[PDB]
Amino acid sequence: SVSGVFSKGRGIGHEATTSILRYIPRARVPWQPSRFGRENLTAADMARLWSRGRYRDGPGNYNSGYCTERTHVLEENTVSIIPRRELEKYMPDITIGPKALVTPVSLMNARNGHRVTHDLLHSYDPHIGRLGKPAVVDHDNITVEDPNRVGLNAATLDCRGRIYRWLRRGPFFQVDNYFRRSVKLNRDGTLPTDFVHEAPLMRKIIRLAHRGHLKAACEEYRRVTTVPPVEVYRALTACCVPGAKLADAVSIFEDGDSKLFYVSRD
Amino acid sequence: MLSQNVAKTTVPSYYMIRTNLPHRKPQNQWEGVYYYSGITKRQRHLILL
Amino acid sequence: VGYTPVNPDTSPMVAYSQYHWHYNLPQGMERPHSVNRTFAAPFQSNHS
Amino acid sequence: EDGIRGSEVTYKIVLEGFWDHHVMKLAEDVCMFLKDVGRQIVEEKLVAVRRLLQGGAVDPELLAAFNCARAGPFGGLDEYDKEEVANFLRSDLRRLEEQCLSVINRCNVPVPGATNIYDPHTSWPHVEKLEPWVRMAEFWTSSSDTSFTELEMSTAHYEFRKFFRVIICKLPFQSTEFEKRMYDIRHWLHRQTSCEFHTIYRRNVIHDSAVFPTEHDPATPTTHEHHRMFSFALDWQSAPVNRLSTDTVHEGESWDAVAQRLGCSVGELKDANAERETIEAGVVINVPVTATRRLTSFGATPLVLPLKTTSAKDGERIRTWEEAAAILDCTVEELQQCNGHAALTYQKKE
Amino acid sequence: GVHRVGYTHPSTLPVPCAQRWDLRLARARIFQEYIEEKAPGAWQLEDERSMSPEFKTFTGYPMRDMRPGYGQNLPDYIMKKRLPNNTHYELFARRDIPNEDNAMYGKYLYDMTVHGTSLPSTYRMHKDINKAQRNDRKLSGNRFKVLCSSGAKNPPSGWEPIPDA
Amino acid sequence: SIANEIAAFALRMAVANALVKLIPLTRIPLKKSGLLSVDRRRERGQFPGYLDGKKVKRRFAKR
Amino acid sequence: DNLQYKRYDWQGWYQRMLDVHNRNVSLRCRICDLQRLDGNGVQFVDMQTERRLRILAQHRVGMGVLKLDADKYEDQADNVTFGTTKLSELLADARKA
Amino acid sequence: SANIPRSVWDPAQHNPNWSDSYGHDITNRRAWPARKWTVG
Amino acid sequence: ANINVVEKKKVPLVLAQMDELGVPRTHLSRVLMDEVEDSLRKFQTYRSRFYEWGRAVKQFDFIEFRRRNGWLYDLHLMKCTTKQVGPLRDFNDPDAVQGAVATAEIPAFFNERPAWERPPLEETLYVTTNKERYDDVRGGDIYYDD
Amino acid sequence: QADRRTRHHMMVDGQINPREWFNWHPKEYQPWYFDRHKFLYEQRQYAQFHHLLC
Amino acid sequence: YYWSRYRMPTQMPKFDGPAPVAAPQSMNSTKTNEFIDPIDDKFPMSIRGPLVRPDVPEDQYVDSWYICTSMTHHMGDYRPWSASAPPNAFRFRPFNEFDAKGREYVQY
Amino acid sequence: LKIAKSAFGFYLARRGQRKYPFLRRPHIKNTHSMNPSAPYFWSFMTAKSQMAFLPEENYITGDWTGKFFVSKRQVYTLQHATSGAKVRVKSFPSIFEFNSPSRWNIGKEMNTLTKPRMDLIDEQMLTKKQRLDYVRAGLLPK
Amino acid sequence: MQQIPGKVDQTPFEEDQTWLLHSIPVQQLEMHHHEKDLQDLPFINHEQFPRSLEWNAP
Amino acid sequence: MRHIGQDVPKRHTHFVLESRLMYEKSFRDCWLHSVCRAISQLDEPLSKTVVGTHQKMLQRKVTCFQYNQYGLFKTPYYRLANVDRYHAVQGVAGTREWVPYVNVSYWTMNKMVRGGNLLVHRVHYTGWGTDSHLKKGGWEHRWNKVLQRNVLQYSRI
Amino acid sequence: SHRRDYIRMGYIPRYTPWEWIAIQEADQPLIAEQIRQDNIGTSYFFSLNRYWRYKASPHGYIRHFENEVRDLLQYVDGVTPWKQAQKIRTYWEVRSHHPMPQF
RNA sequence: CCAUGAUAAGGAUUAUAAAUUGAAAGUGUUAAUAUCAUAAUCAAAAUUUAUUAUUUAUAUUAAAUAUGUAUGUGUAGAUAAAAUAAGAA
Ligand SMILES: [Mg+2]
Ligand SMILES: [Mg+2]
Repeated sequence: SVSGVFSKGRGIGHEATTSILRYIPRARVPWQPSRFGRENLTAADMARLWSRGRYRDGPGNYNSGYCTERTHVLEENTVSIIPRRELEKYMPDITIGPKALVTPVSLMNARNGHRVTHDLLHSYDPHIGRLGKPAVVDHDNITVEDPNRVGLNAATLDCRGRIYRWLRRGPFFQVDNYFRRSVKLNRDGTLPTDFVHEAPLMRKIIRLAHRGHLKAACEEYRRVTTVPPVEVYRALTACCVPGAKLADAVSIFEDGDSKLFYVSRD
Repeated sequence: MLSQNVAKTTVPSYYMIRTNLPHRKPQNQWEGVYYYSGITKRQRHLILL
Repeated sequence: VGYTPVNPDTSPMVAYSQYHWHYNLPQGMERPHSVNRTFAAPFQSNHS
Repeated sequence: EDGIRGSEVTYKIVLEGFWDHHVMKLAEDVCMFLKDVGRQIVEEKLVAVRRLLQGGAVDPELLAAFNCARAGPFGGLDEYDKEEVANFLRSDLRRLEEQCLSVINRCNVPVPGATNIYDPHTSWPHVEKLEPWVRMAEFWTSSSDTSFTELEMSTAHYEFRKFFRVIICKLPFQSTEFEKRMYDIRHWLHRQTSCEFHTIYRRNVIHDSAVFPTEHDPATPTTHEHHRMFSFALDWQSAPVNRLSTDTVHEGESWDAVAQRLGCSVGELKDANAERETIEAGVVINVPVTATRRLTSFGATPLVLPLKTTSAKDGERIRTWEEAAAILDCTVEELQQCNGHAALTYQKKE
Repeated sequence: GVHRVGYTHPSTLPVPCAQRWDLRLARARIFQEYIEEKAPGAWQLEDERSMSPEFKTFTGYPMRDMRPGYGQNLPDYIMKKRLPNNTHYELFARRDIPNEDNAMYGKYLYDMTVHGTSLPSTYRMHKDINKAQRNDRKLSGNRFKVLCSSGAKNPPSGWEPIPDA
Repeated sequence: SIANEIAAFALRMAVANALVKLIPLTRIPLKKSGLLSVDRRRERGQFPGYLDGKKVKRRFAKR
Repeated sequence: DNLQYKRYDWQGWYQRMLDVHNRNVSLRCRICDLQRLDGNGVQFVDMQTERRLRILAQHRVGMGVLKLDADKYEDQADNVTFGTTKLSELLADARKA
Repeated sequence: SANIPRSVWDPAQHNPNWSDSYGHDITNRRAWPARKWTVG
Repeated sequence: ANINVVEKKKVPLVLAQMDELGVPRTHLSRVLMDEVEDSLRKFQTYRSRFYEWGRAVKQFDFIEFRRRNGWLYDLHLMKCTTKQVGPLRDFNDPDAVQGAVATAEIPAFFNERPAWERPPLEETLYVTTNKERYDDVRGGDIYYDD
Repeated sequence: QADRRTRHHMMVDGQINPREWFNWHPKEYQPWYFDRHKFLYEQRQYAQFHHLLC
Repeated sequence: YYWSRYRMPTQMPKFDGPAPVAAPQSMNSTKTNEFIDPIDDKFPMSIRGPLVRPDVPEDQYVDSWYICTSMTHHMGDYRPWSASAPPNAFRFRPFNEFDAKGREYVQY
Repeated sequence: LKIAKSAFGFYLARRGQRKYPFLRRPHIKNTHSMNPSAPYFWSFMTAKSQMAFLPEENYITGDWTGKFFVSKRQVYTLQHATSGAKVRVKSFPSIFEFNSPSRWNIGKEMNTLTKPRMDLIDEQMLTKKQRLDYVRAGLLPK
Repeated sequence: MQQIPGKVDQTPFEEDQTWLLHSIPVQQLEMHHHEKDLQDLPFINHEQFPRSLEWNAP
Repeated sequence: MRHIGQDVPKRHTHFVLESRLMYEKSFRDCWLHSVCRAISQLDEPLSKTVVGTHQKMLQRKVTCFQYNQYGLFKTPYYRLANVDRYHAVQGVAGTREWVPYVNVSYWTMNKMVRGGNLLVHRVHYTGWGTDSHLKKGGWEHRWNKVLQRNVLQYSRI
Repeated sequence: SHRRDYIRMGYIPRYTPWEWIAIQEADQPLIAEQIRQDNIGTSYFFSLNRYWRYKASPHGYIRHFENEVRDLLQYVDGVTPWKQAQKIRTYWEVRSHHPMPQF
């Protein structure tokens, strides 16, 4: 007498809060009190639901190549899959691996706000790709499988309000959220300014500004992903002094003010 | 409790489906955009002090 | 009539009805609105 | 130019309705409004101008700005006395009064029986018509799975229309306040009517012979080849090119040896560098921006590091990377970028 | 006929002057311009239709270029090409969607602020109200279907459904 | 090419109206001879329903 | 937009759309005002400077007026910058006469 | 300047050539007798 | 509403002029800088904020702030107008049946029963609530004044 | 499984079933706060008197 | 409610009584137009004129949406041709010298 | 549609014999994809340039468990013959297989080596009426 | 027409035969315009905004 | 899902949402894709600096890269299905069963105009219209005029 | 305000009254970027190269994208082993093995 | 998958002047009857369906991939369209 879609489900948040919390009545949606969302799905069920819902390229469909079934039936005729190792013999294998799915931050405005070339859209906001936890995008680890479930899936359960949410986004959404989720003032009162991976760049900018190449230094300034230290701006404006260029000095300082946390107020 | 909280909907029924009566007010063109301009009691206090 | 409600801004049959302004009337502004001037709301961002 | 034909700042407001008479009547309203706001502003500028004309001082700064030329039209540095400069100022202000009066007078023509706002002589601002936007939608009014013929015979033509009146105001000066009232007219705009703002104003631009110098063509020419597809992204920099304003003095040099090197007068070199009374070997100096011989960043001749007798690390040959990365003041990774041979053979440069 | 294009450097002339090709190159530096080297000189064709006051279709500009083989796949076509970003395709992308007000705001938000509550779609509401009215005469034409079966199949420790006839 | 009888008709009408503006009494003979008269005739508007786009309805077959 | 797209979520991207649709900045100047005494006493733009100017910028000249349309960037600020750059650059070359 | 122009409310700036609202529209819809003369 | 507040809108223009003239804005009485800062916070905004200032969330939150301080009166979504004004009767005809061509919401102080017709101060001496009939009404008005 | 308490019912036991969301005057959904901890006469059951408070 | 707007402000006229004079009423085979006025179309054109609507400059007319007919954009009011042109304009005209084409080419 | 040959038979109307704008018909079915040309052999239904690279589908793009059929636009390569591996294409009824390798295939698409409309007609998929009609056309014997 | 100096080139043909007997192809597939491709066909005329067709950028 | 508690009368309305993502995807991938093609197919020397063997190298490298993108949206626009945001009827764009400015099907268009919902104007069914350009040259000429005011009145810099 | 016939007896203002303009105007804020004041000069070197979040972004046609192109080249060449791209074949290269490649 | 509504096609006697040769009687998708099931295009695909104007002999495949078949005395039966800037009595 009981027909369900899934056999079992799980809770969003754990014992410490729940065991006490249950004593306070929560107001459920009046028309549809019982909520079963995609955050309530189990491991298997979620895996399956994230496979389906992407037309061809998506892992769920059988000929996408990510199919783990060893046999598939086309109209009463059973077909046995060809293993990839054998598929390689007549069809050369070119795989760059993960890194070819990610463009640098530079291109992001050209790409309309994305670093990610994957099948699903990837939002840099917390709430669209949110499962139980807030979504975070690994720029190293991106796979076709998408373990973290951060991508925007077209057909999955509960996708609708998310898709709407995406189409409702502000003009700078992608860019702004990428910028604020990373790059924030330290709990100490210390600037984010010092980061290992970007340091040689800042060294190059300063060293270039000191020999008086302003344009070169700026062309490298463009490539900077993180807030540059005060020394950078000191070097750039000090380079700006001899040739009398005022406008460029002012725009430098104006770039450091209120945009970048006032690194340039010094 | 608050008397200006007053039902914006008519009782749920088939009149909603079988009639061309719209479900919301149409946007008012000359209504400004609500934006935040103002201070707290706390802030006024701070300034005066 | 349907399960999809007429959006009253686009639909002339709403707009131009007897309960709103027809296009042959003189199209001016009905009443002024000072909202932000009367009562003003202080700024609290949801983000810190 | 005089009268109607000329102005300092021109605003065009493009009003768009769904119904013609809508936008027409709208144009009349907005027009009357800008007639009154217009009269107000232009009147005020007029009383200001009249005061200015009655008398006043001259800037030290304006005076200075008249006297800056190496040589004026009579072939010597010219002395404009404050009298003359005030005379120029006065001429232009007289012109401004002419134009103010023009506008104000036009504002006062359009009385109720006599109002005609299309002709630009009769009223300020005036109004041009703009051709209406008309899109014809053509489509099947039948739902039939059965026959093409029947779908075709059922075809309706309907249209979307959009109607445009354009409002022209030419003004003798630029007031921020006029712009404010004008951008504000979008808030009391009529029902279902929107608008555009076209502003055309006059603005001083500045051409430097410093940053965009006028030079002879290169003694090597540029072929068609420098122009292929993606030659824009590869073979060219974005102008202006970077010229050094800073230069190091070589050993046996004197003021005019350096000046003859940089392509400028001795005086100039002394003034850009005014801080220094003498220039020793190995000192950094300010190139006067009018110098002819100024150098471009990174001349086309590659700096080369020979192995040779090096540091005291050997006194024989240079070995490890970061040694040279210290010699040339760069990160080791750049040096590895440039030399593809010396990277692939080994790191000890065997 | 078929000839070799030729260029006389200004140093060679018995008066120096600026050659027109030189200027062409100056221009091509300034506004960056792809010089198409394989451009046949025999193919200059004004487009008769739109460029001659004689035809009713006259725009005064070269509307199309007349090359029969021109196609979207060619690299040059891609270099002068307009990108779909911020064109009408986008405006369609965002404002054409099944329930229009879901472009204006989150539905839950609007409802929760205006009414105290979230409201069903009208269709859902039809389903429901009919459920009520017809459960109140007949019964057991029905079926119990849900998202998750584990709630009905093991019910909690209390929960003794009222027997019915 | 505007050479064809319809365009010629138009041309005639044009010249005639001019002539009347220039020599007022000349308007009486012209009018009687039906020069000044304007005929209103048009090609039928284009339309998808017809085969050729103008006058010809599509083929009909008994069921 | 004062009408529909005025006040809700879509207001942002519509507004932005319109601003990026309008990013064109037109930059004009007559060639009569380019002929003036420069600060060194030379005439800034003379006959041959204008000939070289006119051949340099082809259709970018009409009715004795130079008009540069800068569309390159999404915003009007950067297009005034880009436009002024191309203008001073074009004058730089045309002055070679 | 002032938000509402002085030319609106100040009687020293009053415009004597202006007419009242009703007068013009009353004299506008007048259709005068078209038999002014005998014979035509 | 109080009109003259528009003059404060003049300020962010004047300020800009101060920059062009080289008058430092930081020499101003602390008093006036507070006053003017408040003026700015009234009318000035940037491109940045302006792209985002119509988010539905922000609008509805403003509505909510108004709800907690109990001023819902002027808001659009949050008011429901009830009372209709009836037509005027002509002695030229009772026979004529008038009907509505157009409808607009306007404040009641345009047409409301003249001070000498109505009972004395109604705010103080009479407690009046406009409310809905609970019963089904076959004809007449579904809102009555209690 | 399902019963008169879970099922959709217009009327349970000859009277209007309160368990149905759509059986209420929608005004009831409009938000309110808890009174009880505040003074006796602020409480909403005395509402008609509120204009008279002190 | 949101529907509180759409109540009837006044009482609608009842339908008390018979068909109006010369209404379409339909016997055995009768082709019937509710739309066409019975009396005034049957009137001969030579008397009434080809006119459907008052003869006035068409800027006062707008083609209605959803109705096939035209309306006055100032409802019910009319200005005669004499108020479009200047006082005493021959064949009411901007100016008396020439027609449209004449004005234009003279100007040229 | 009359008979539902797929999912879409429920959704779609035929609308008589109806004309579409040039080279746009909703459902691409290339009946002409194999259409013998001796002189045009390299230019017909193939790469508009000989200097182009093979399509995406001639290469393994990512880590694959494996596939059932390779797409029909994958060009036949010498390795397709030599390696002696399963080469499958999705055709109807089920799948076509390149079983009997030849060098005459090389450098064409299997879009070109697979006959879309077969002359072999099963009578088991036909209604009795349909079989009658095919007999009218002088296709099926009777 | 300007051309790259030192390149071997042809001049527009005066003799009809030279046109007709050359290897110049005819348009065969669908035709493409780099700008006009975005507003798709003549029959589908895509417009983002309803600006007057006459409208003049200032 | 599985037809339980469904909100919309027509399920396939959802497809419209999906369609939108398609277009969104293109915005993200378009520029990328096109560059990757242009650099790929280009025979002439790429530039003065990049020539010969370096050029072939880079070309193949780029096409290798473009290929490695999984999910990149390469599908030409005219191959996407147009669907009604209302009743989810579909049409082939460039035919009389789809209406371009409202972006709806013939069916919906009819339904929406006849009962007044969309505001349009009737015109004589057999003509060119009220409009001048279409009256002149037909579909093609108005098309051209569109090209002209979007592009050609600007002298680019 | 004093006019008691306003919408009721049929008087609808043809010109929107001064008071109302003053109010509508008083309600919305004025954008600061609309003031248009430049006394310095154009920033030739730095301005277009400024920090990536707030950057000047190219738009429309690909030419304008010059900077980005450079990056997309560099990046790609860095991530793409020639070992892999070796395998990508040209149509003629393949066809060389068909018994009759050339006619 | 049973589960009401609603717009097509279809020439047969209100005529010439300052003037329209396309109609309501309903053609898949739309709002109250529920009680078998996920069937939806994002490419490159399988002819049986009454309801469709194709290029007919000087020159003939280059860009999204684009049709290999039917020369047979303008030839059976039976069918199609039009009195509208055209020319019919
Ligand atoms: Mg689906
Ligand atoms: Mg029916």
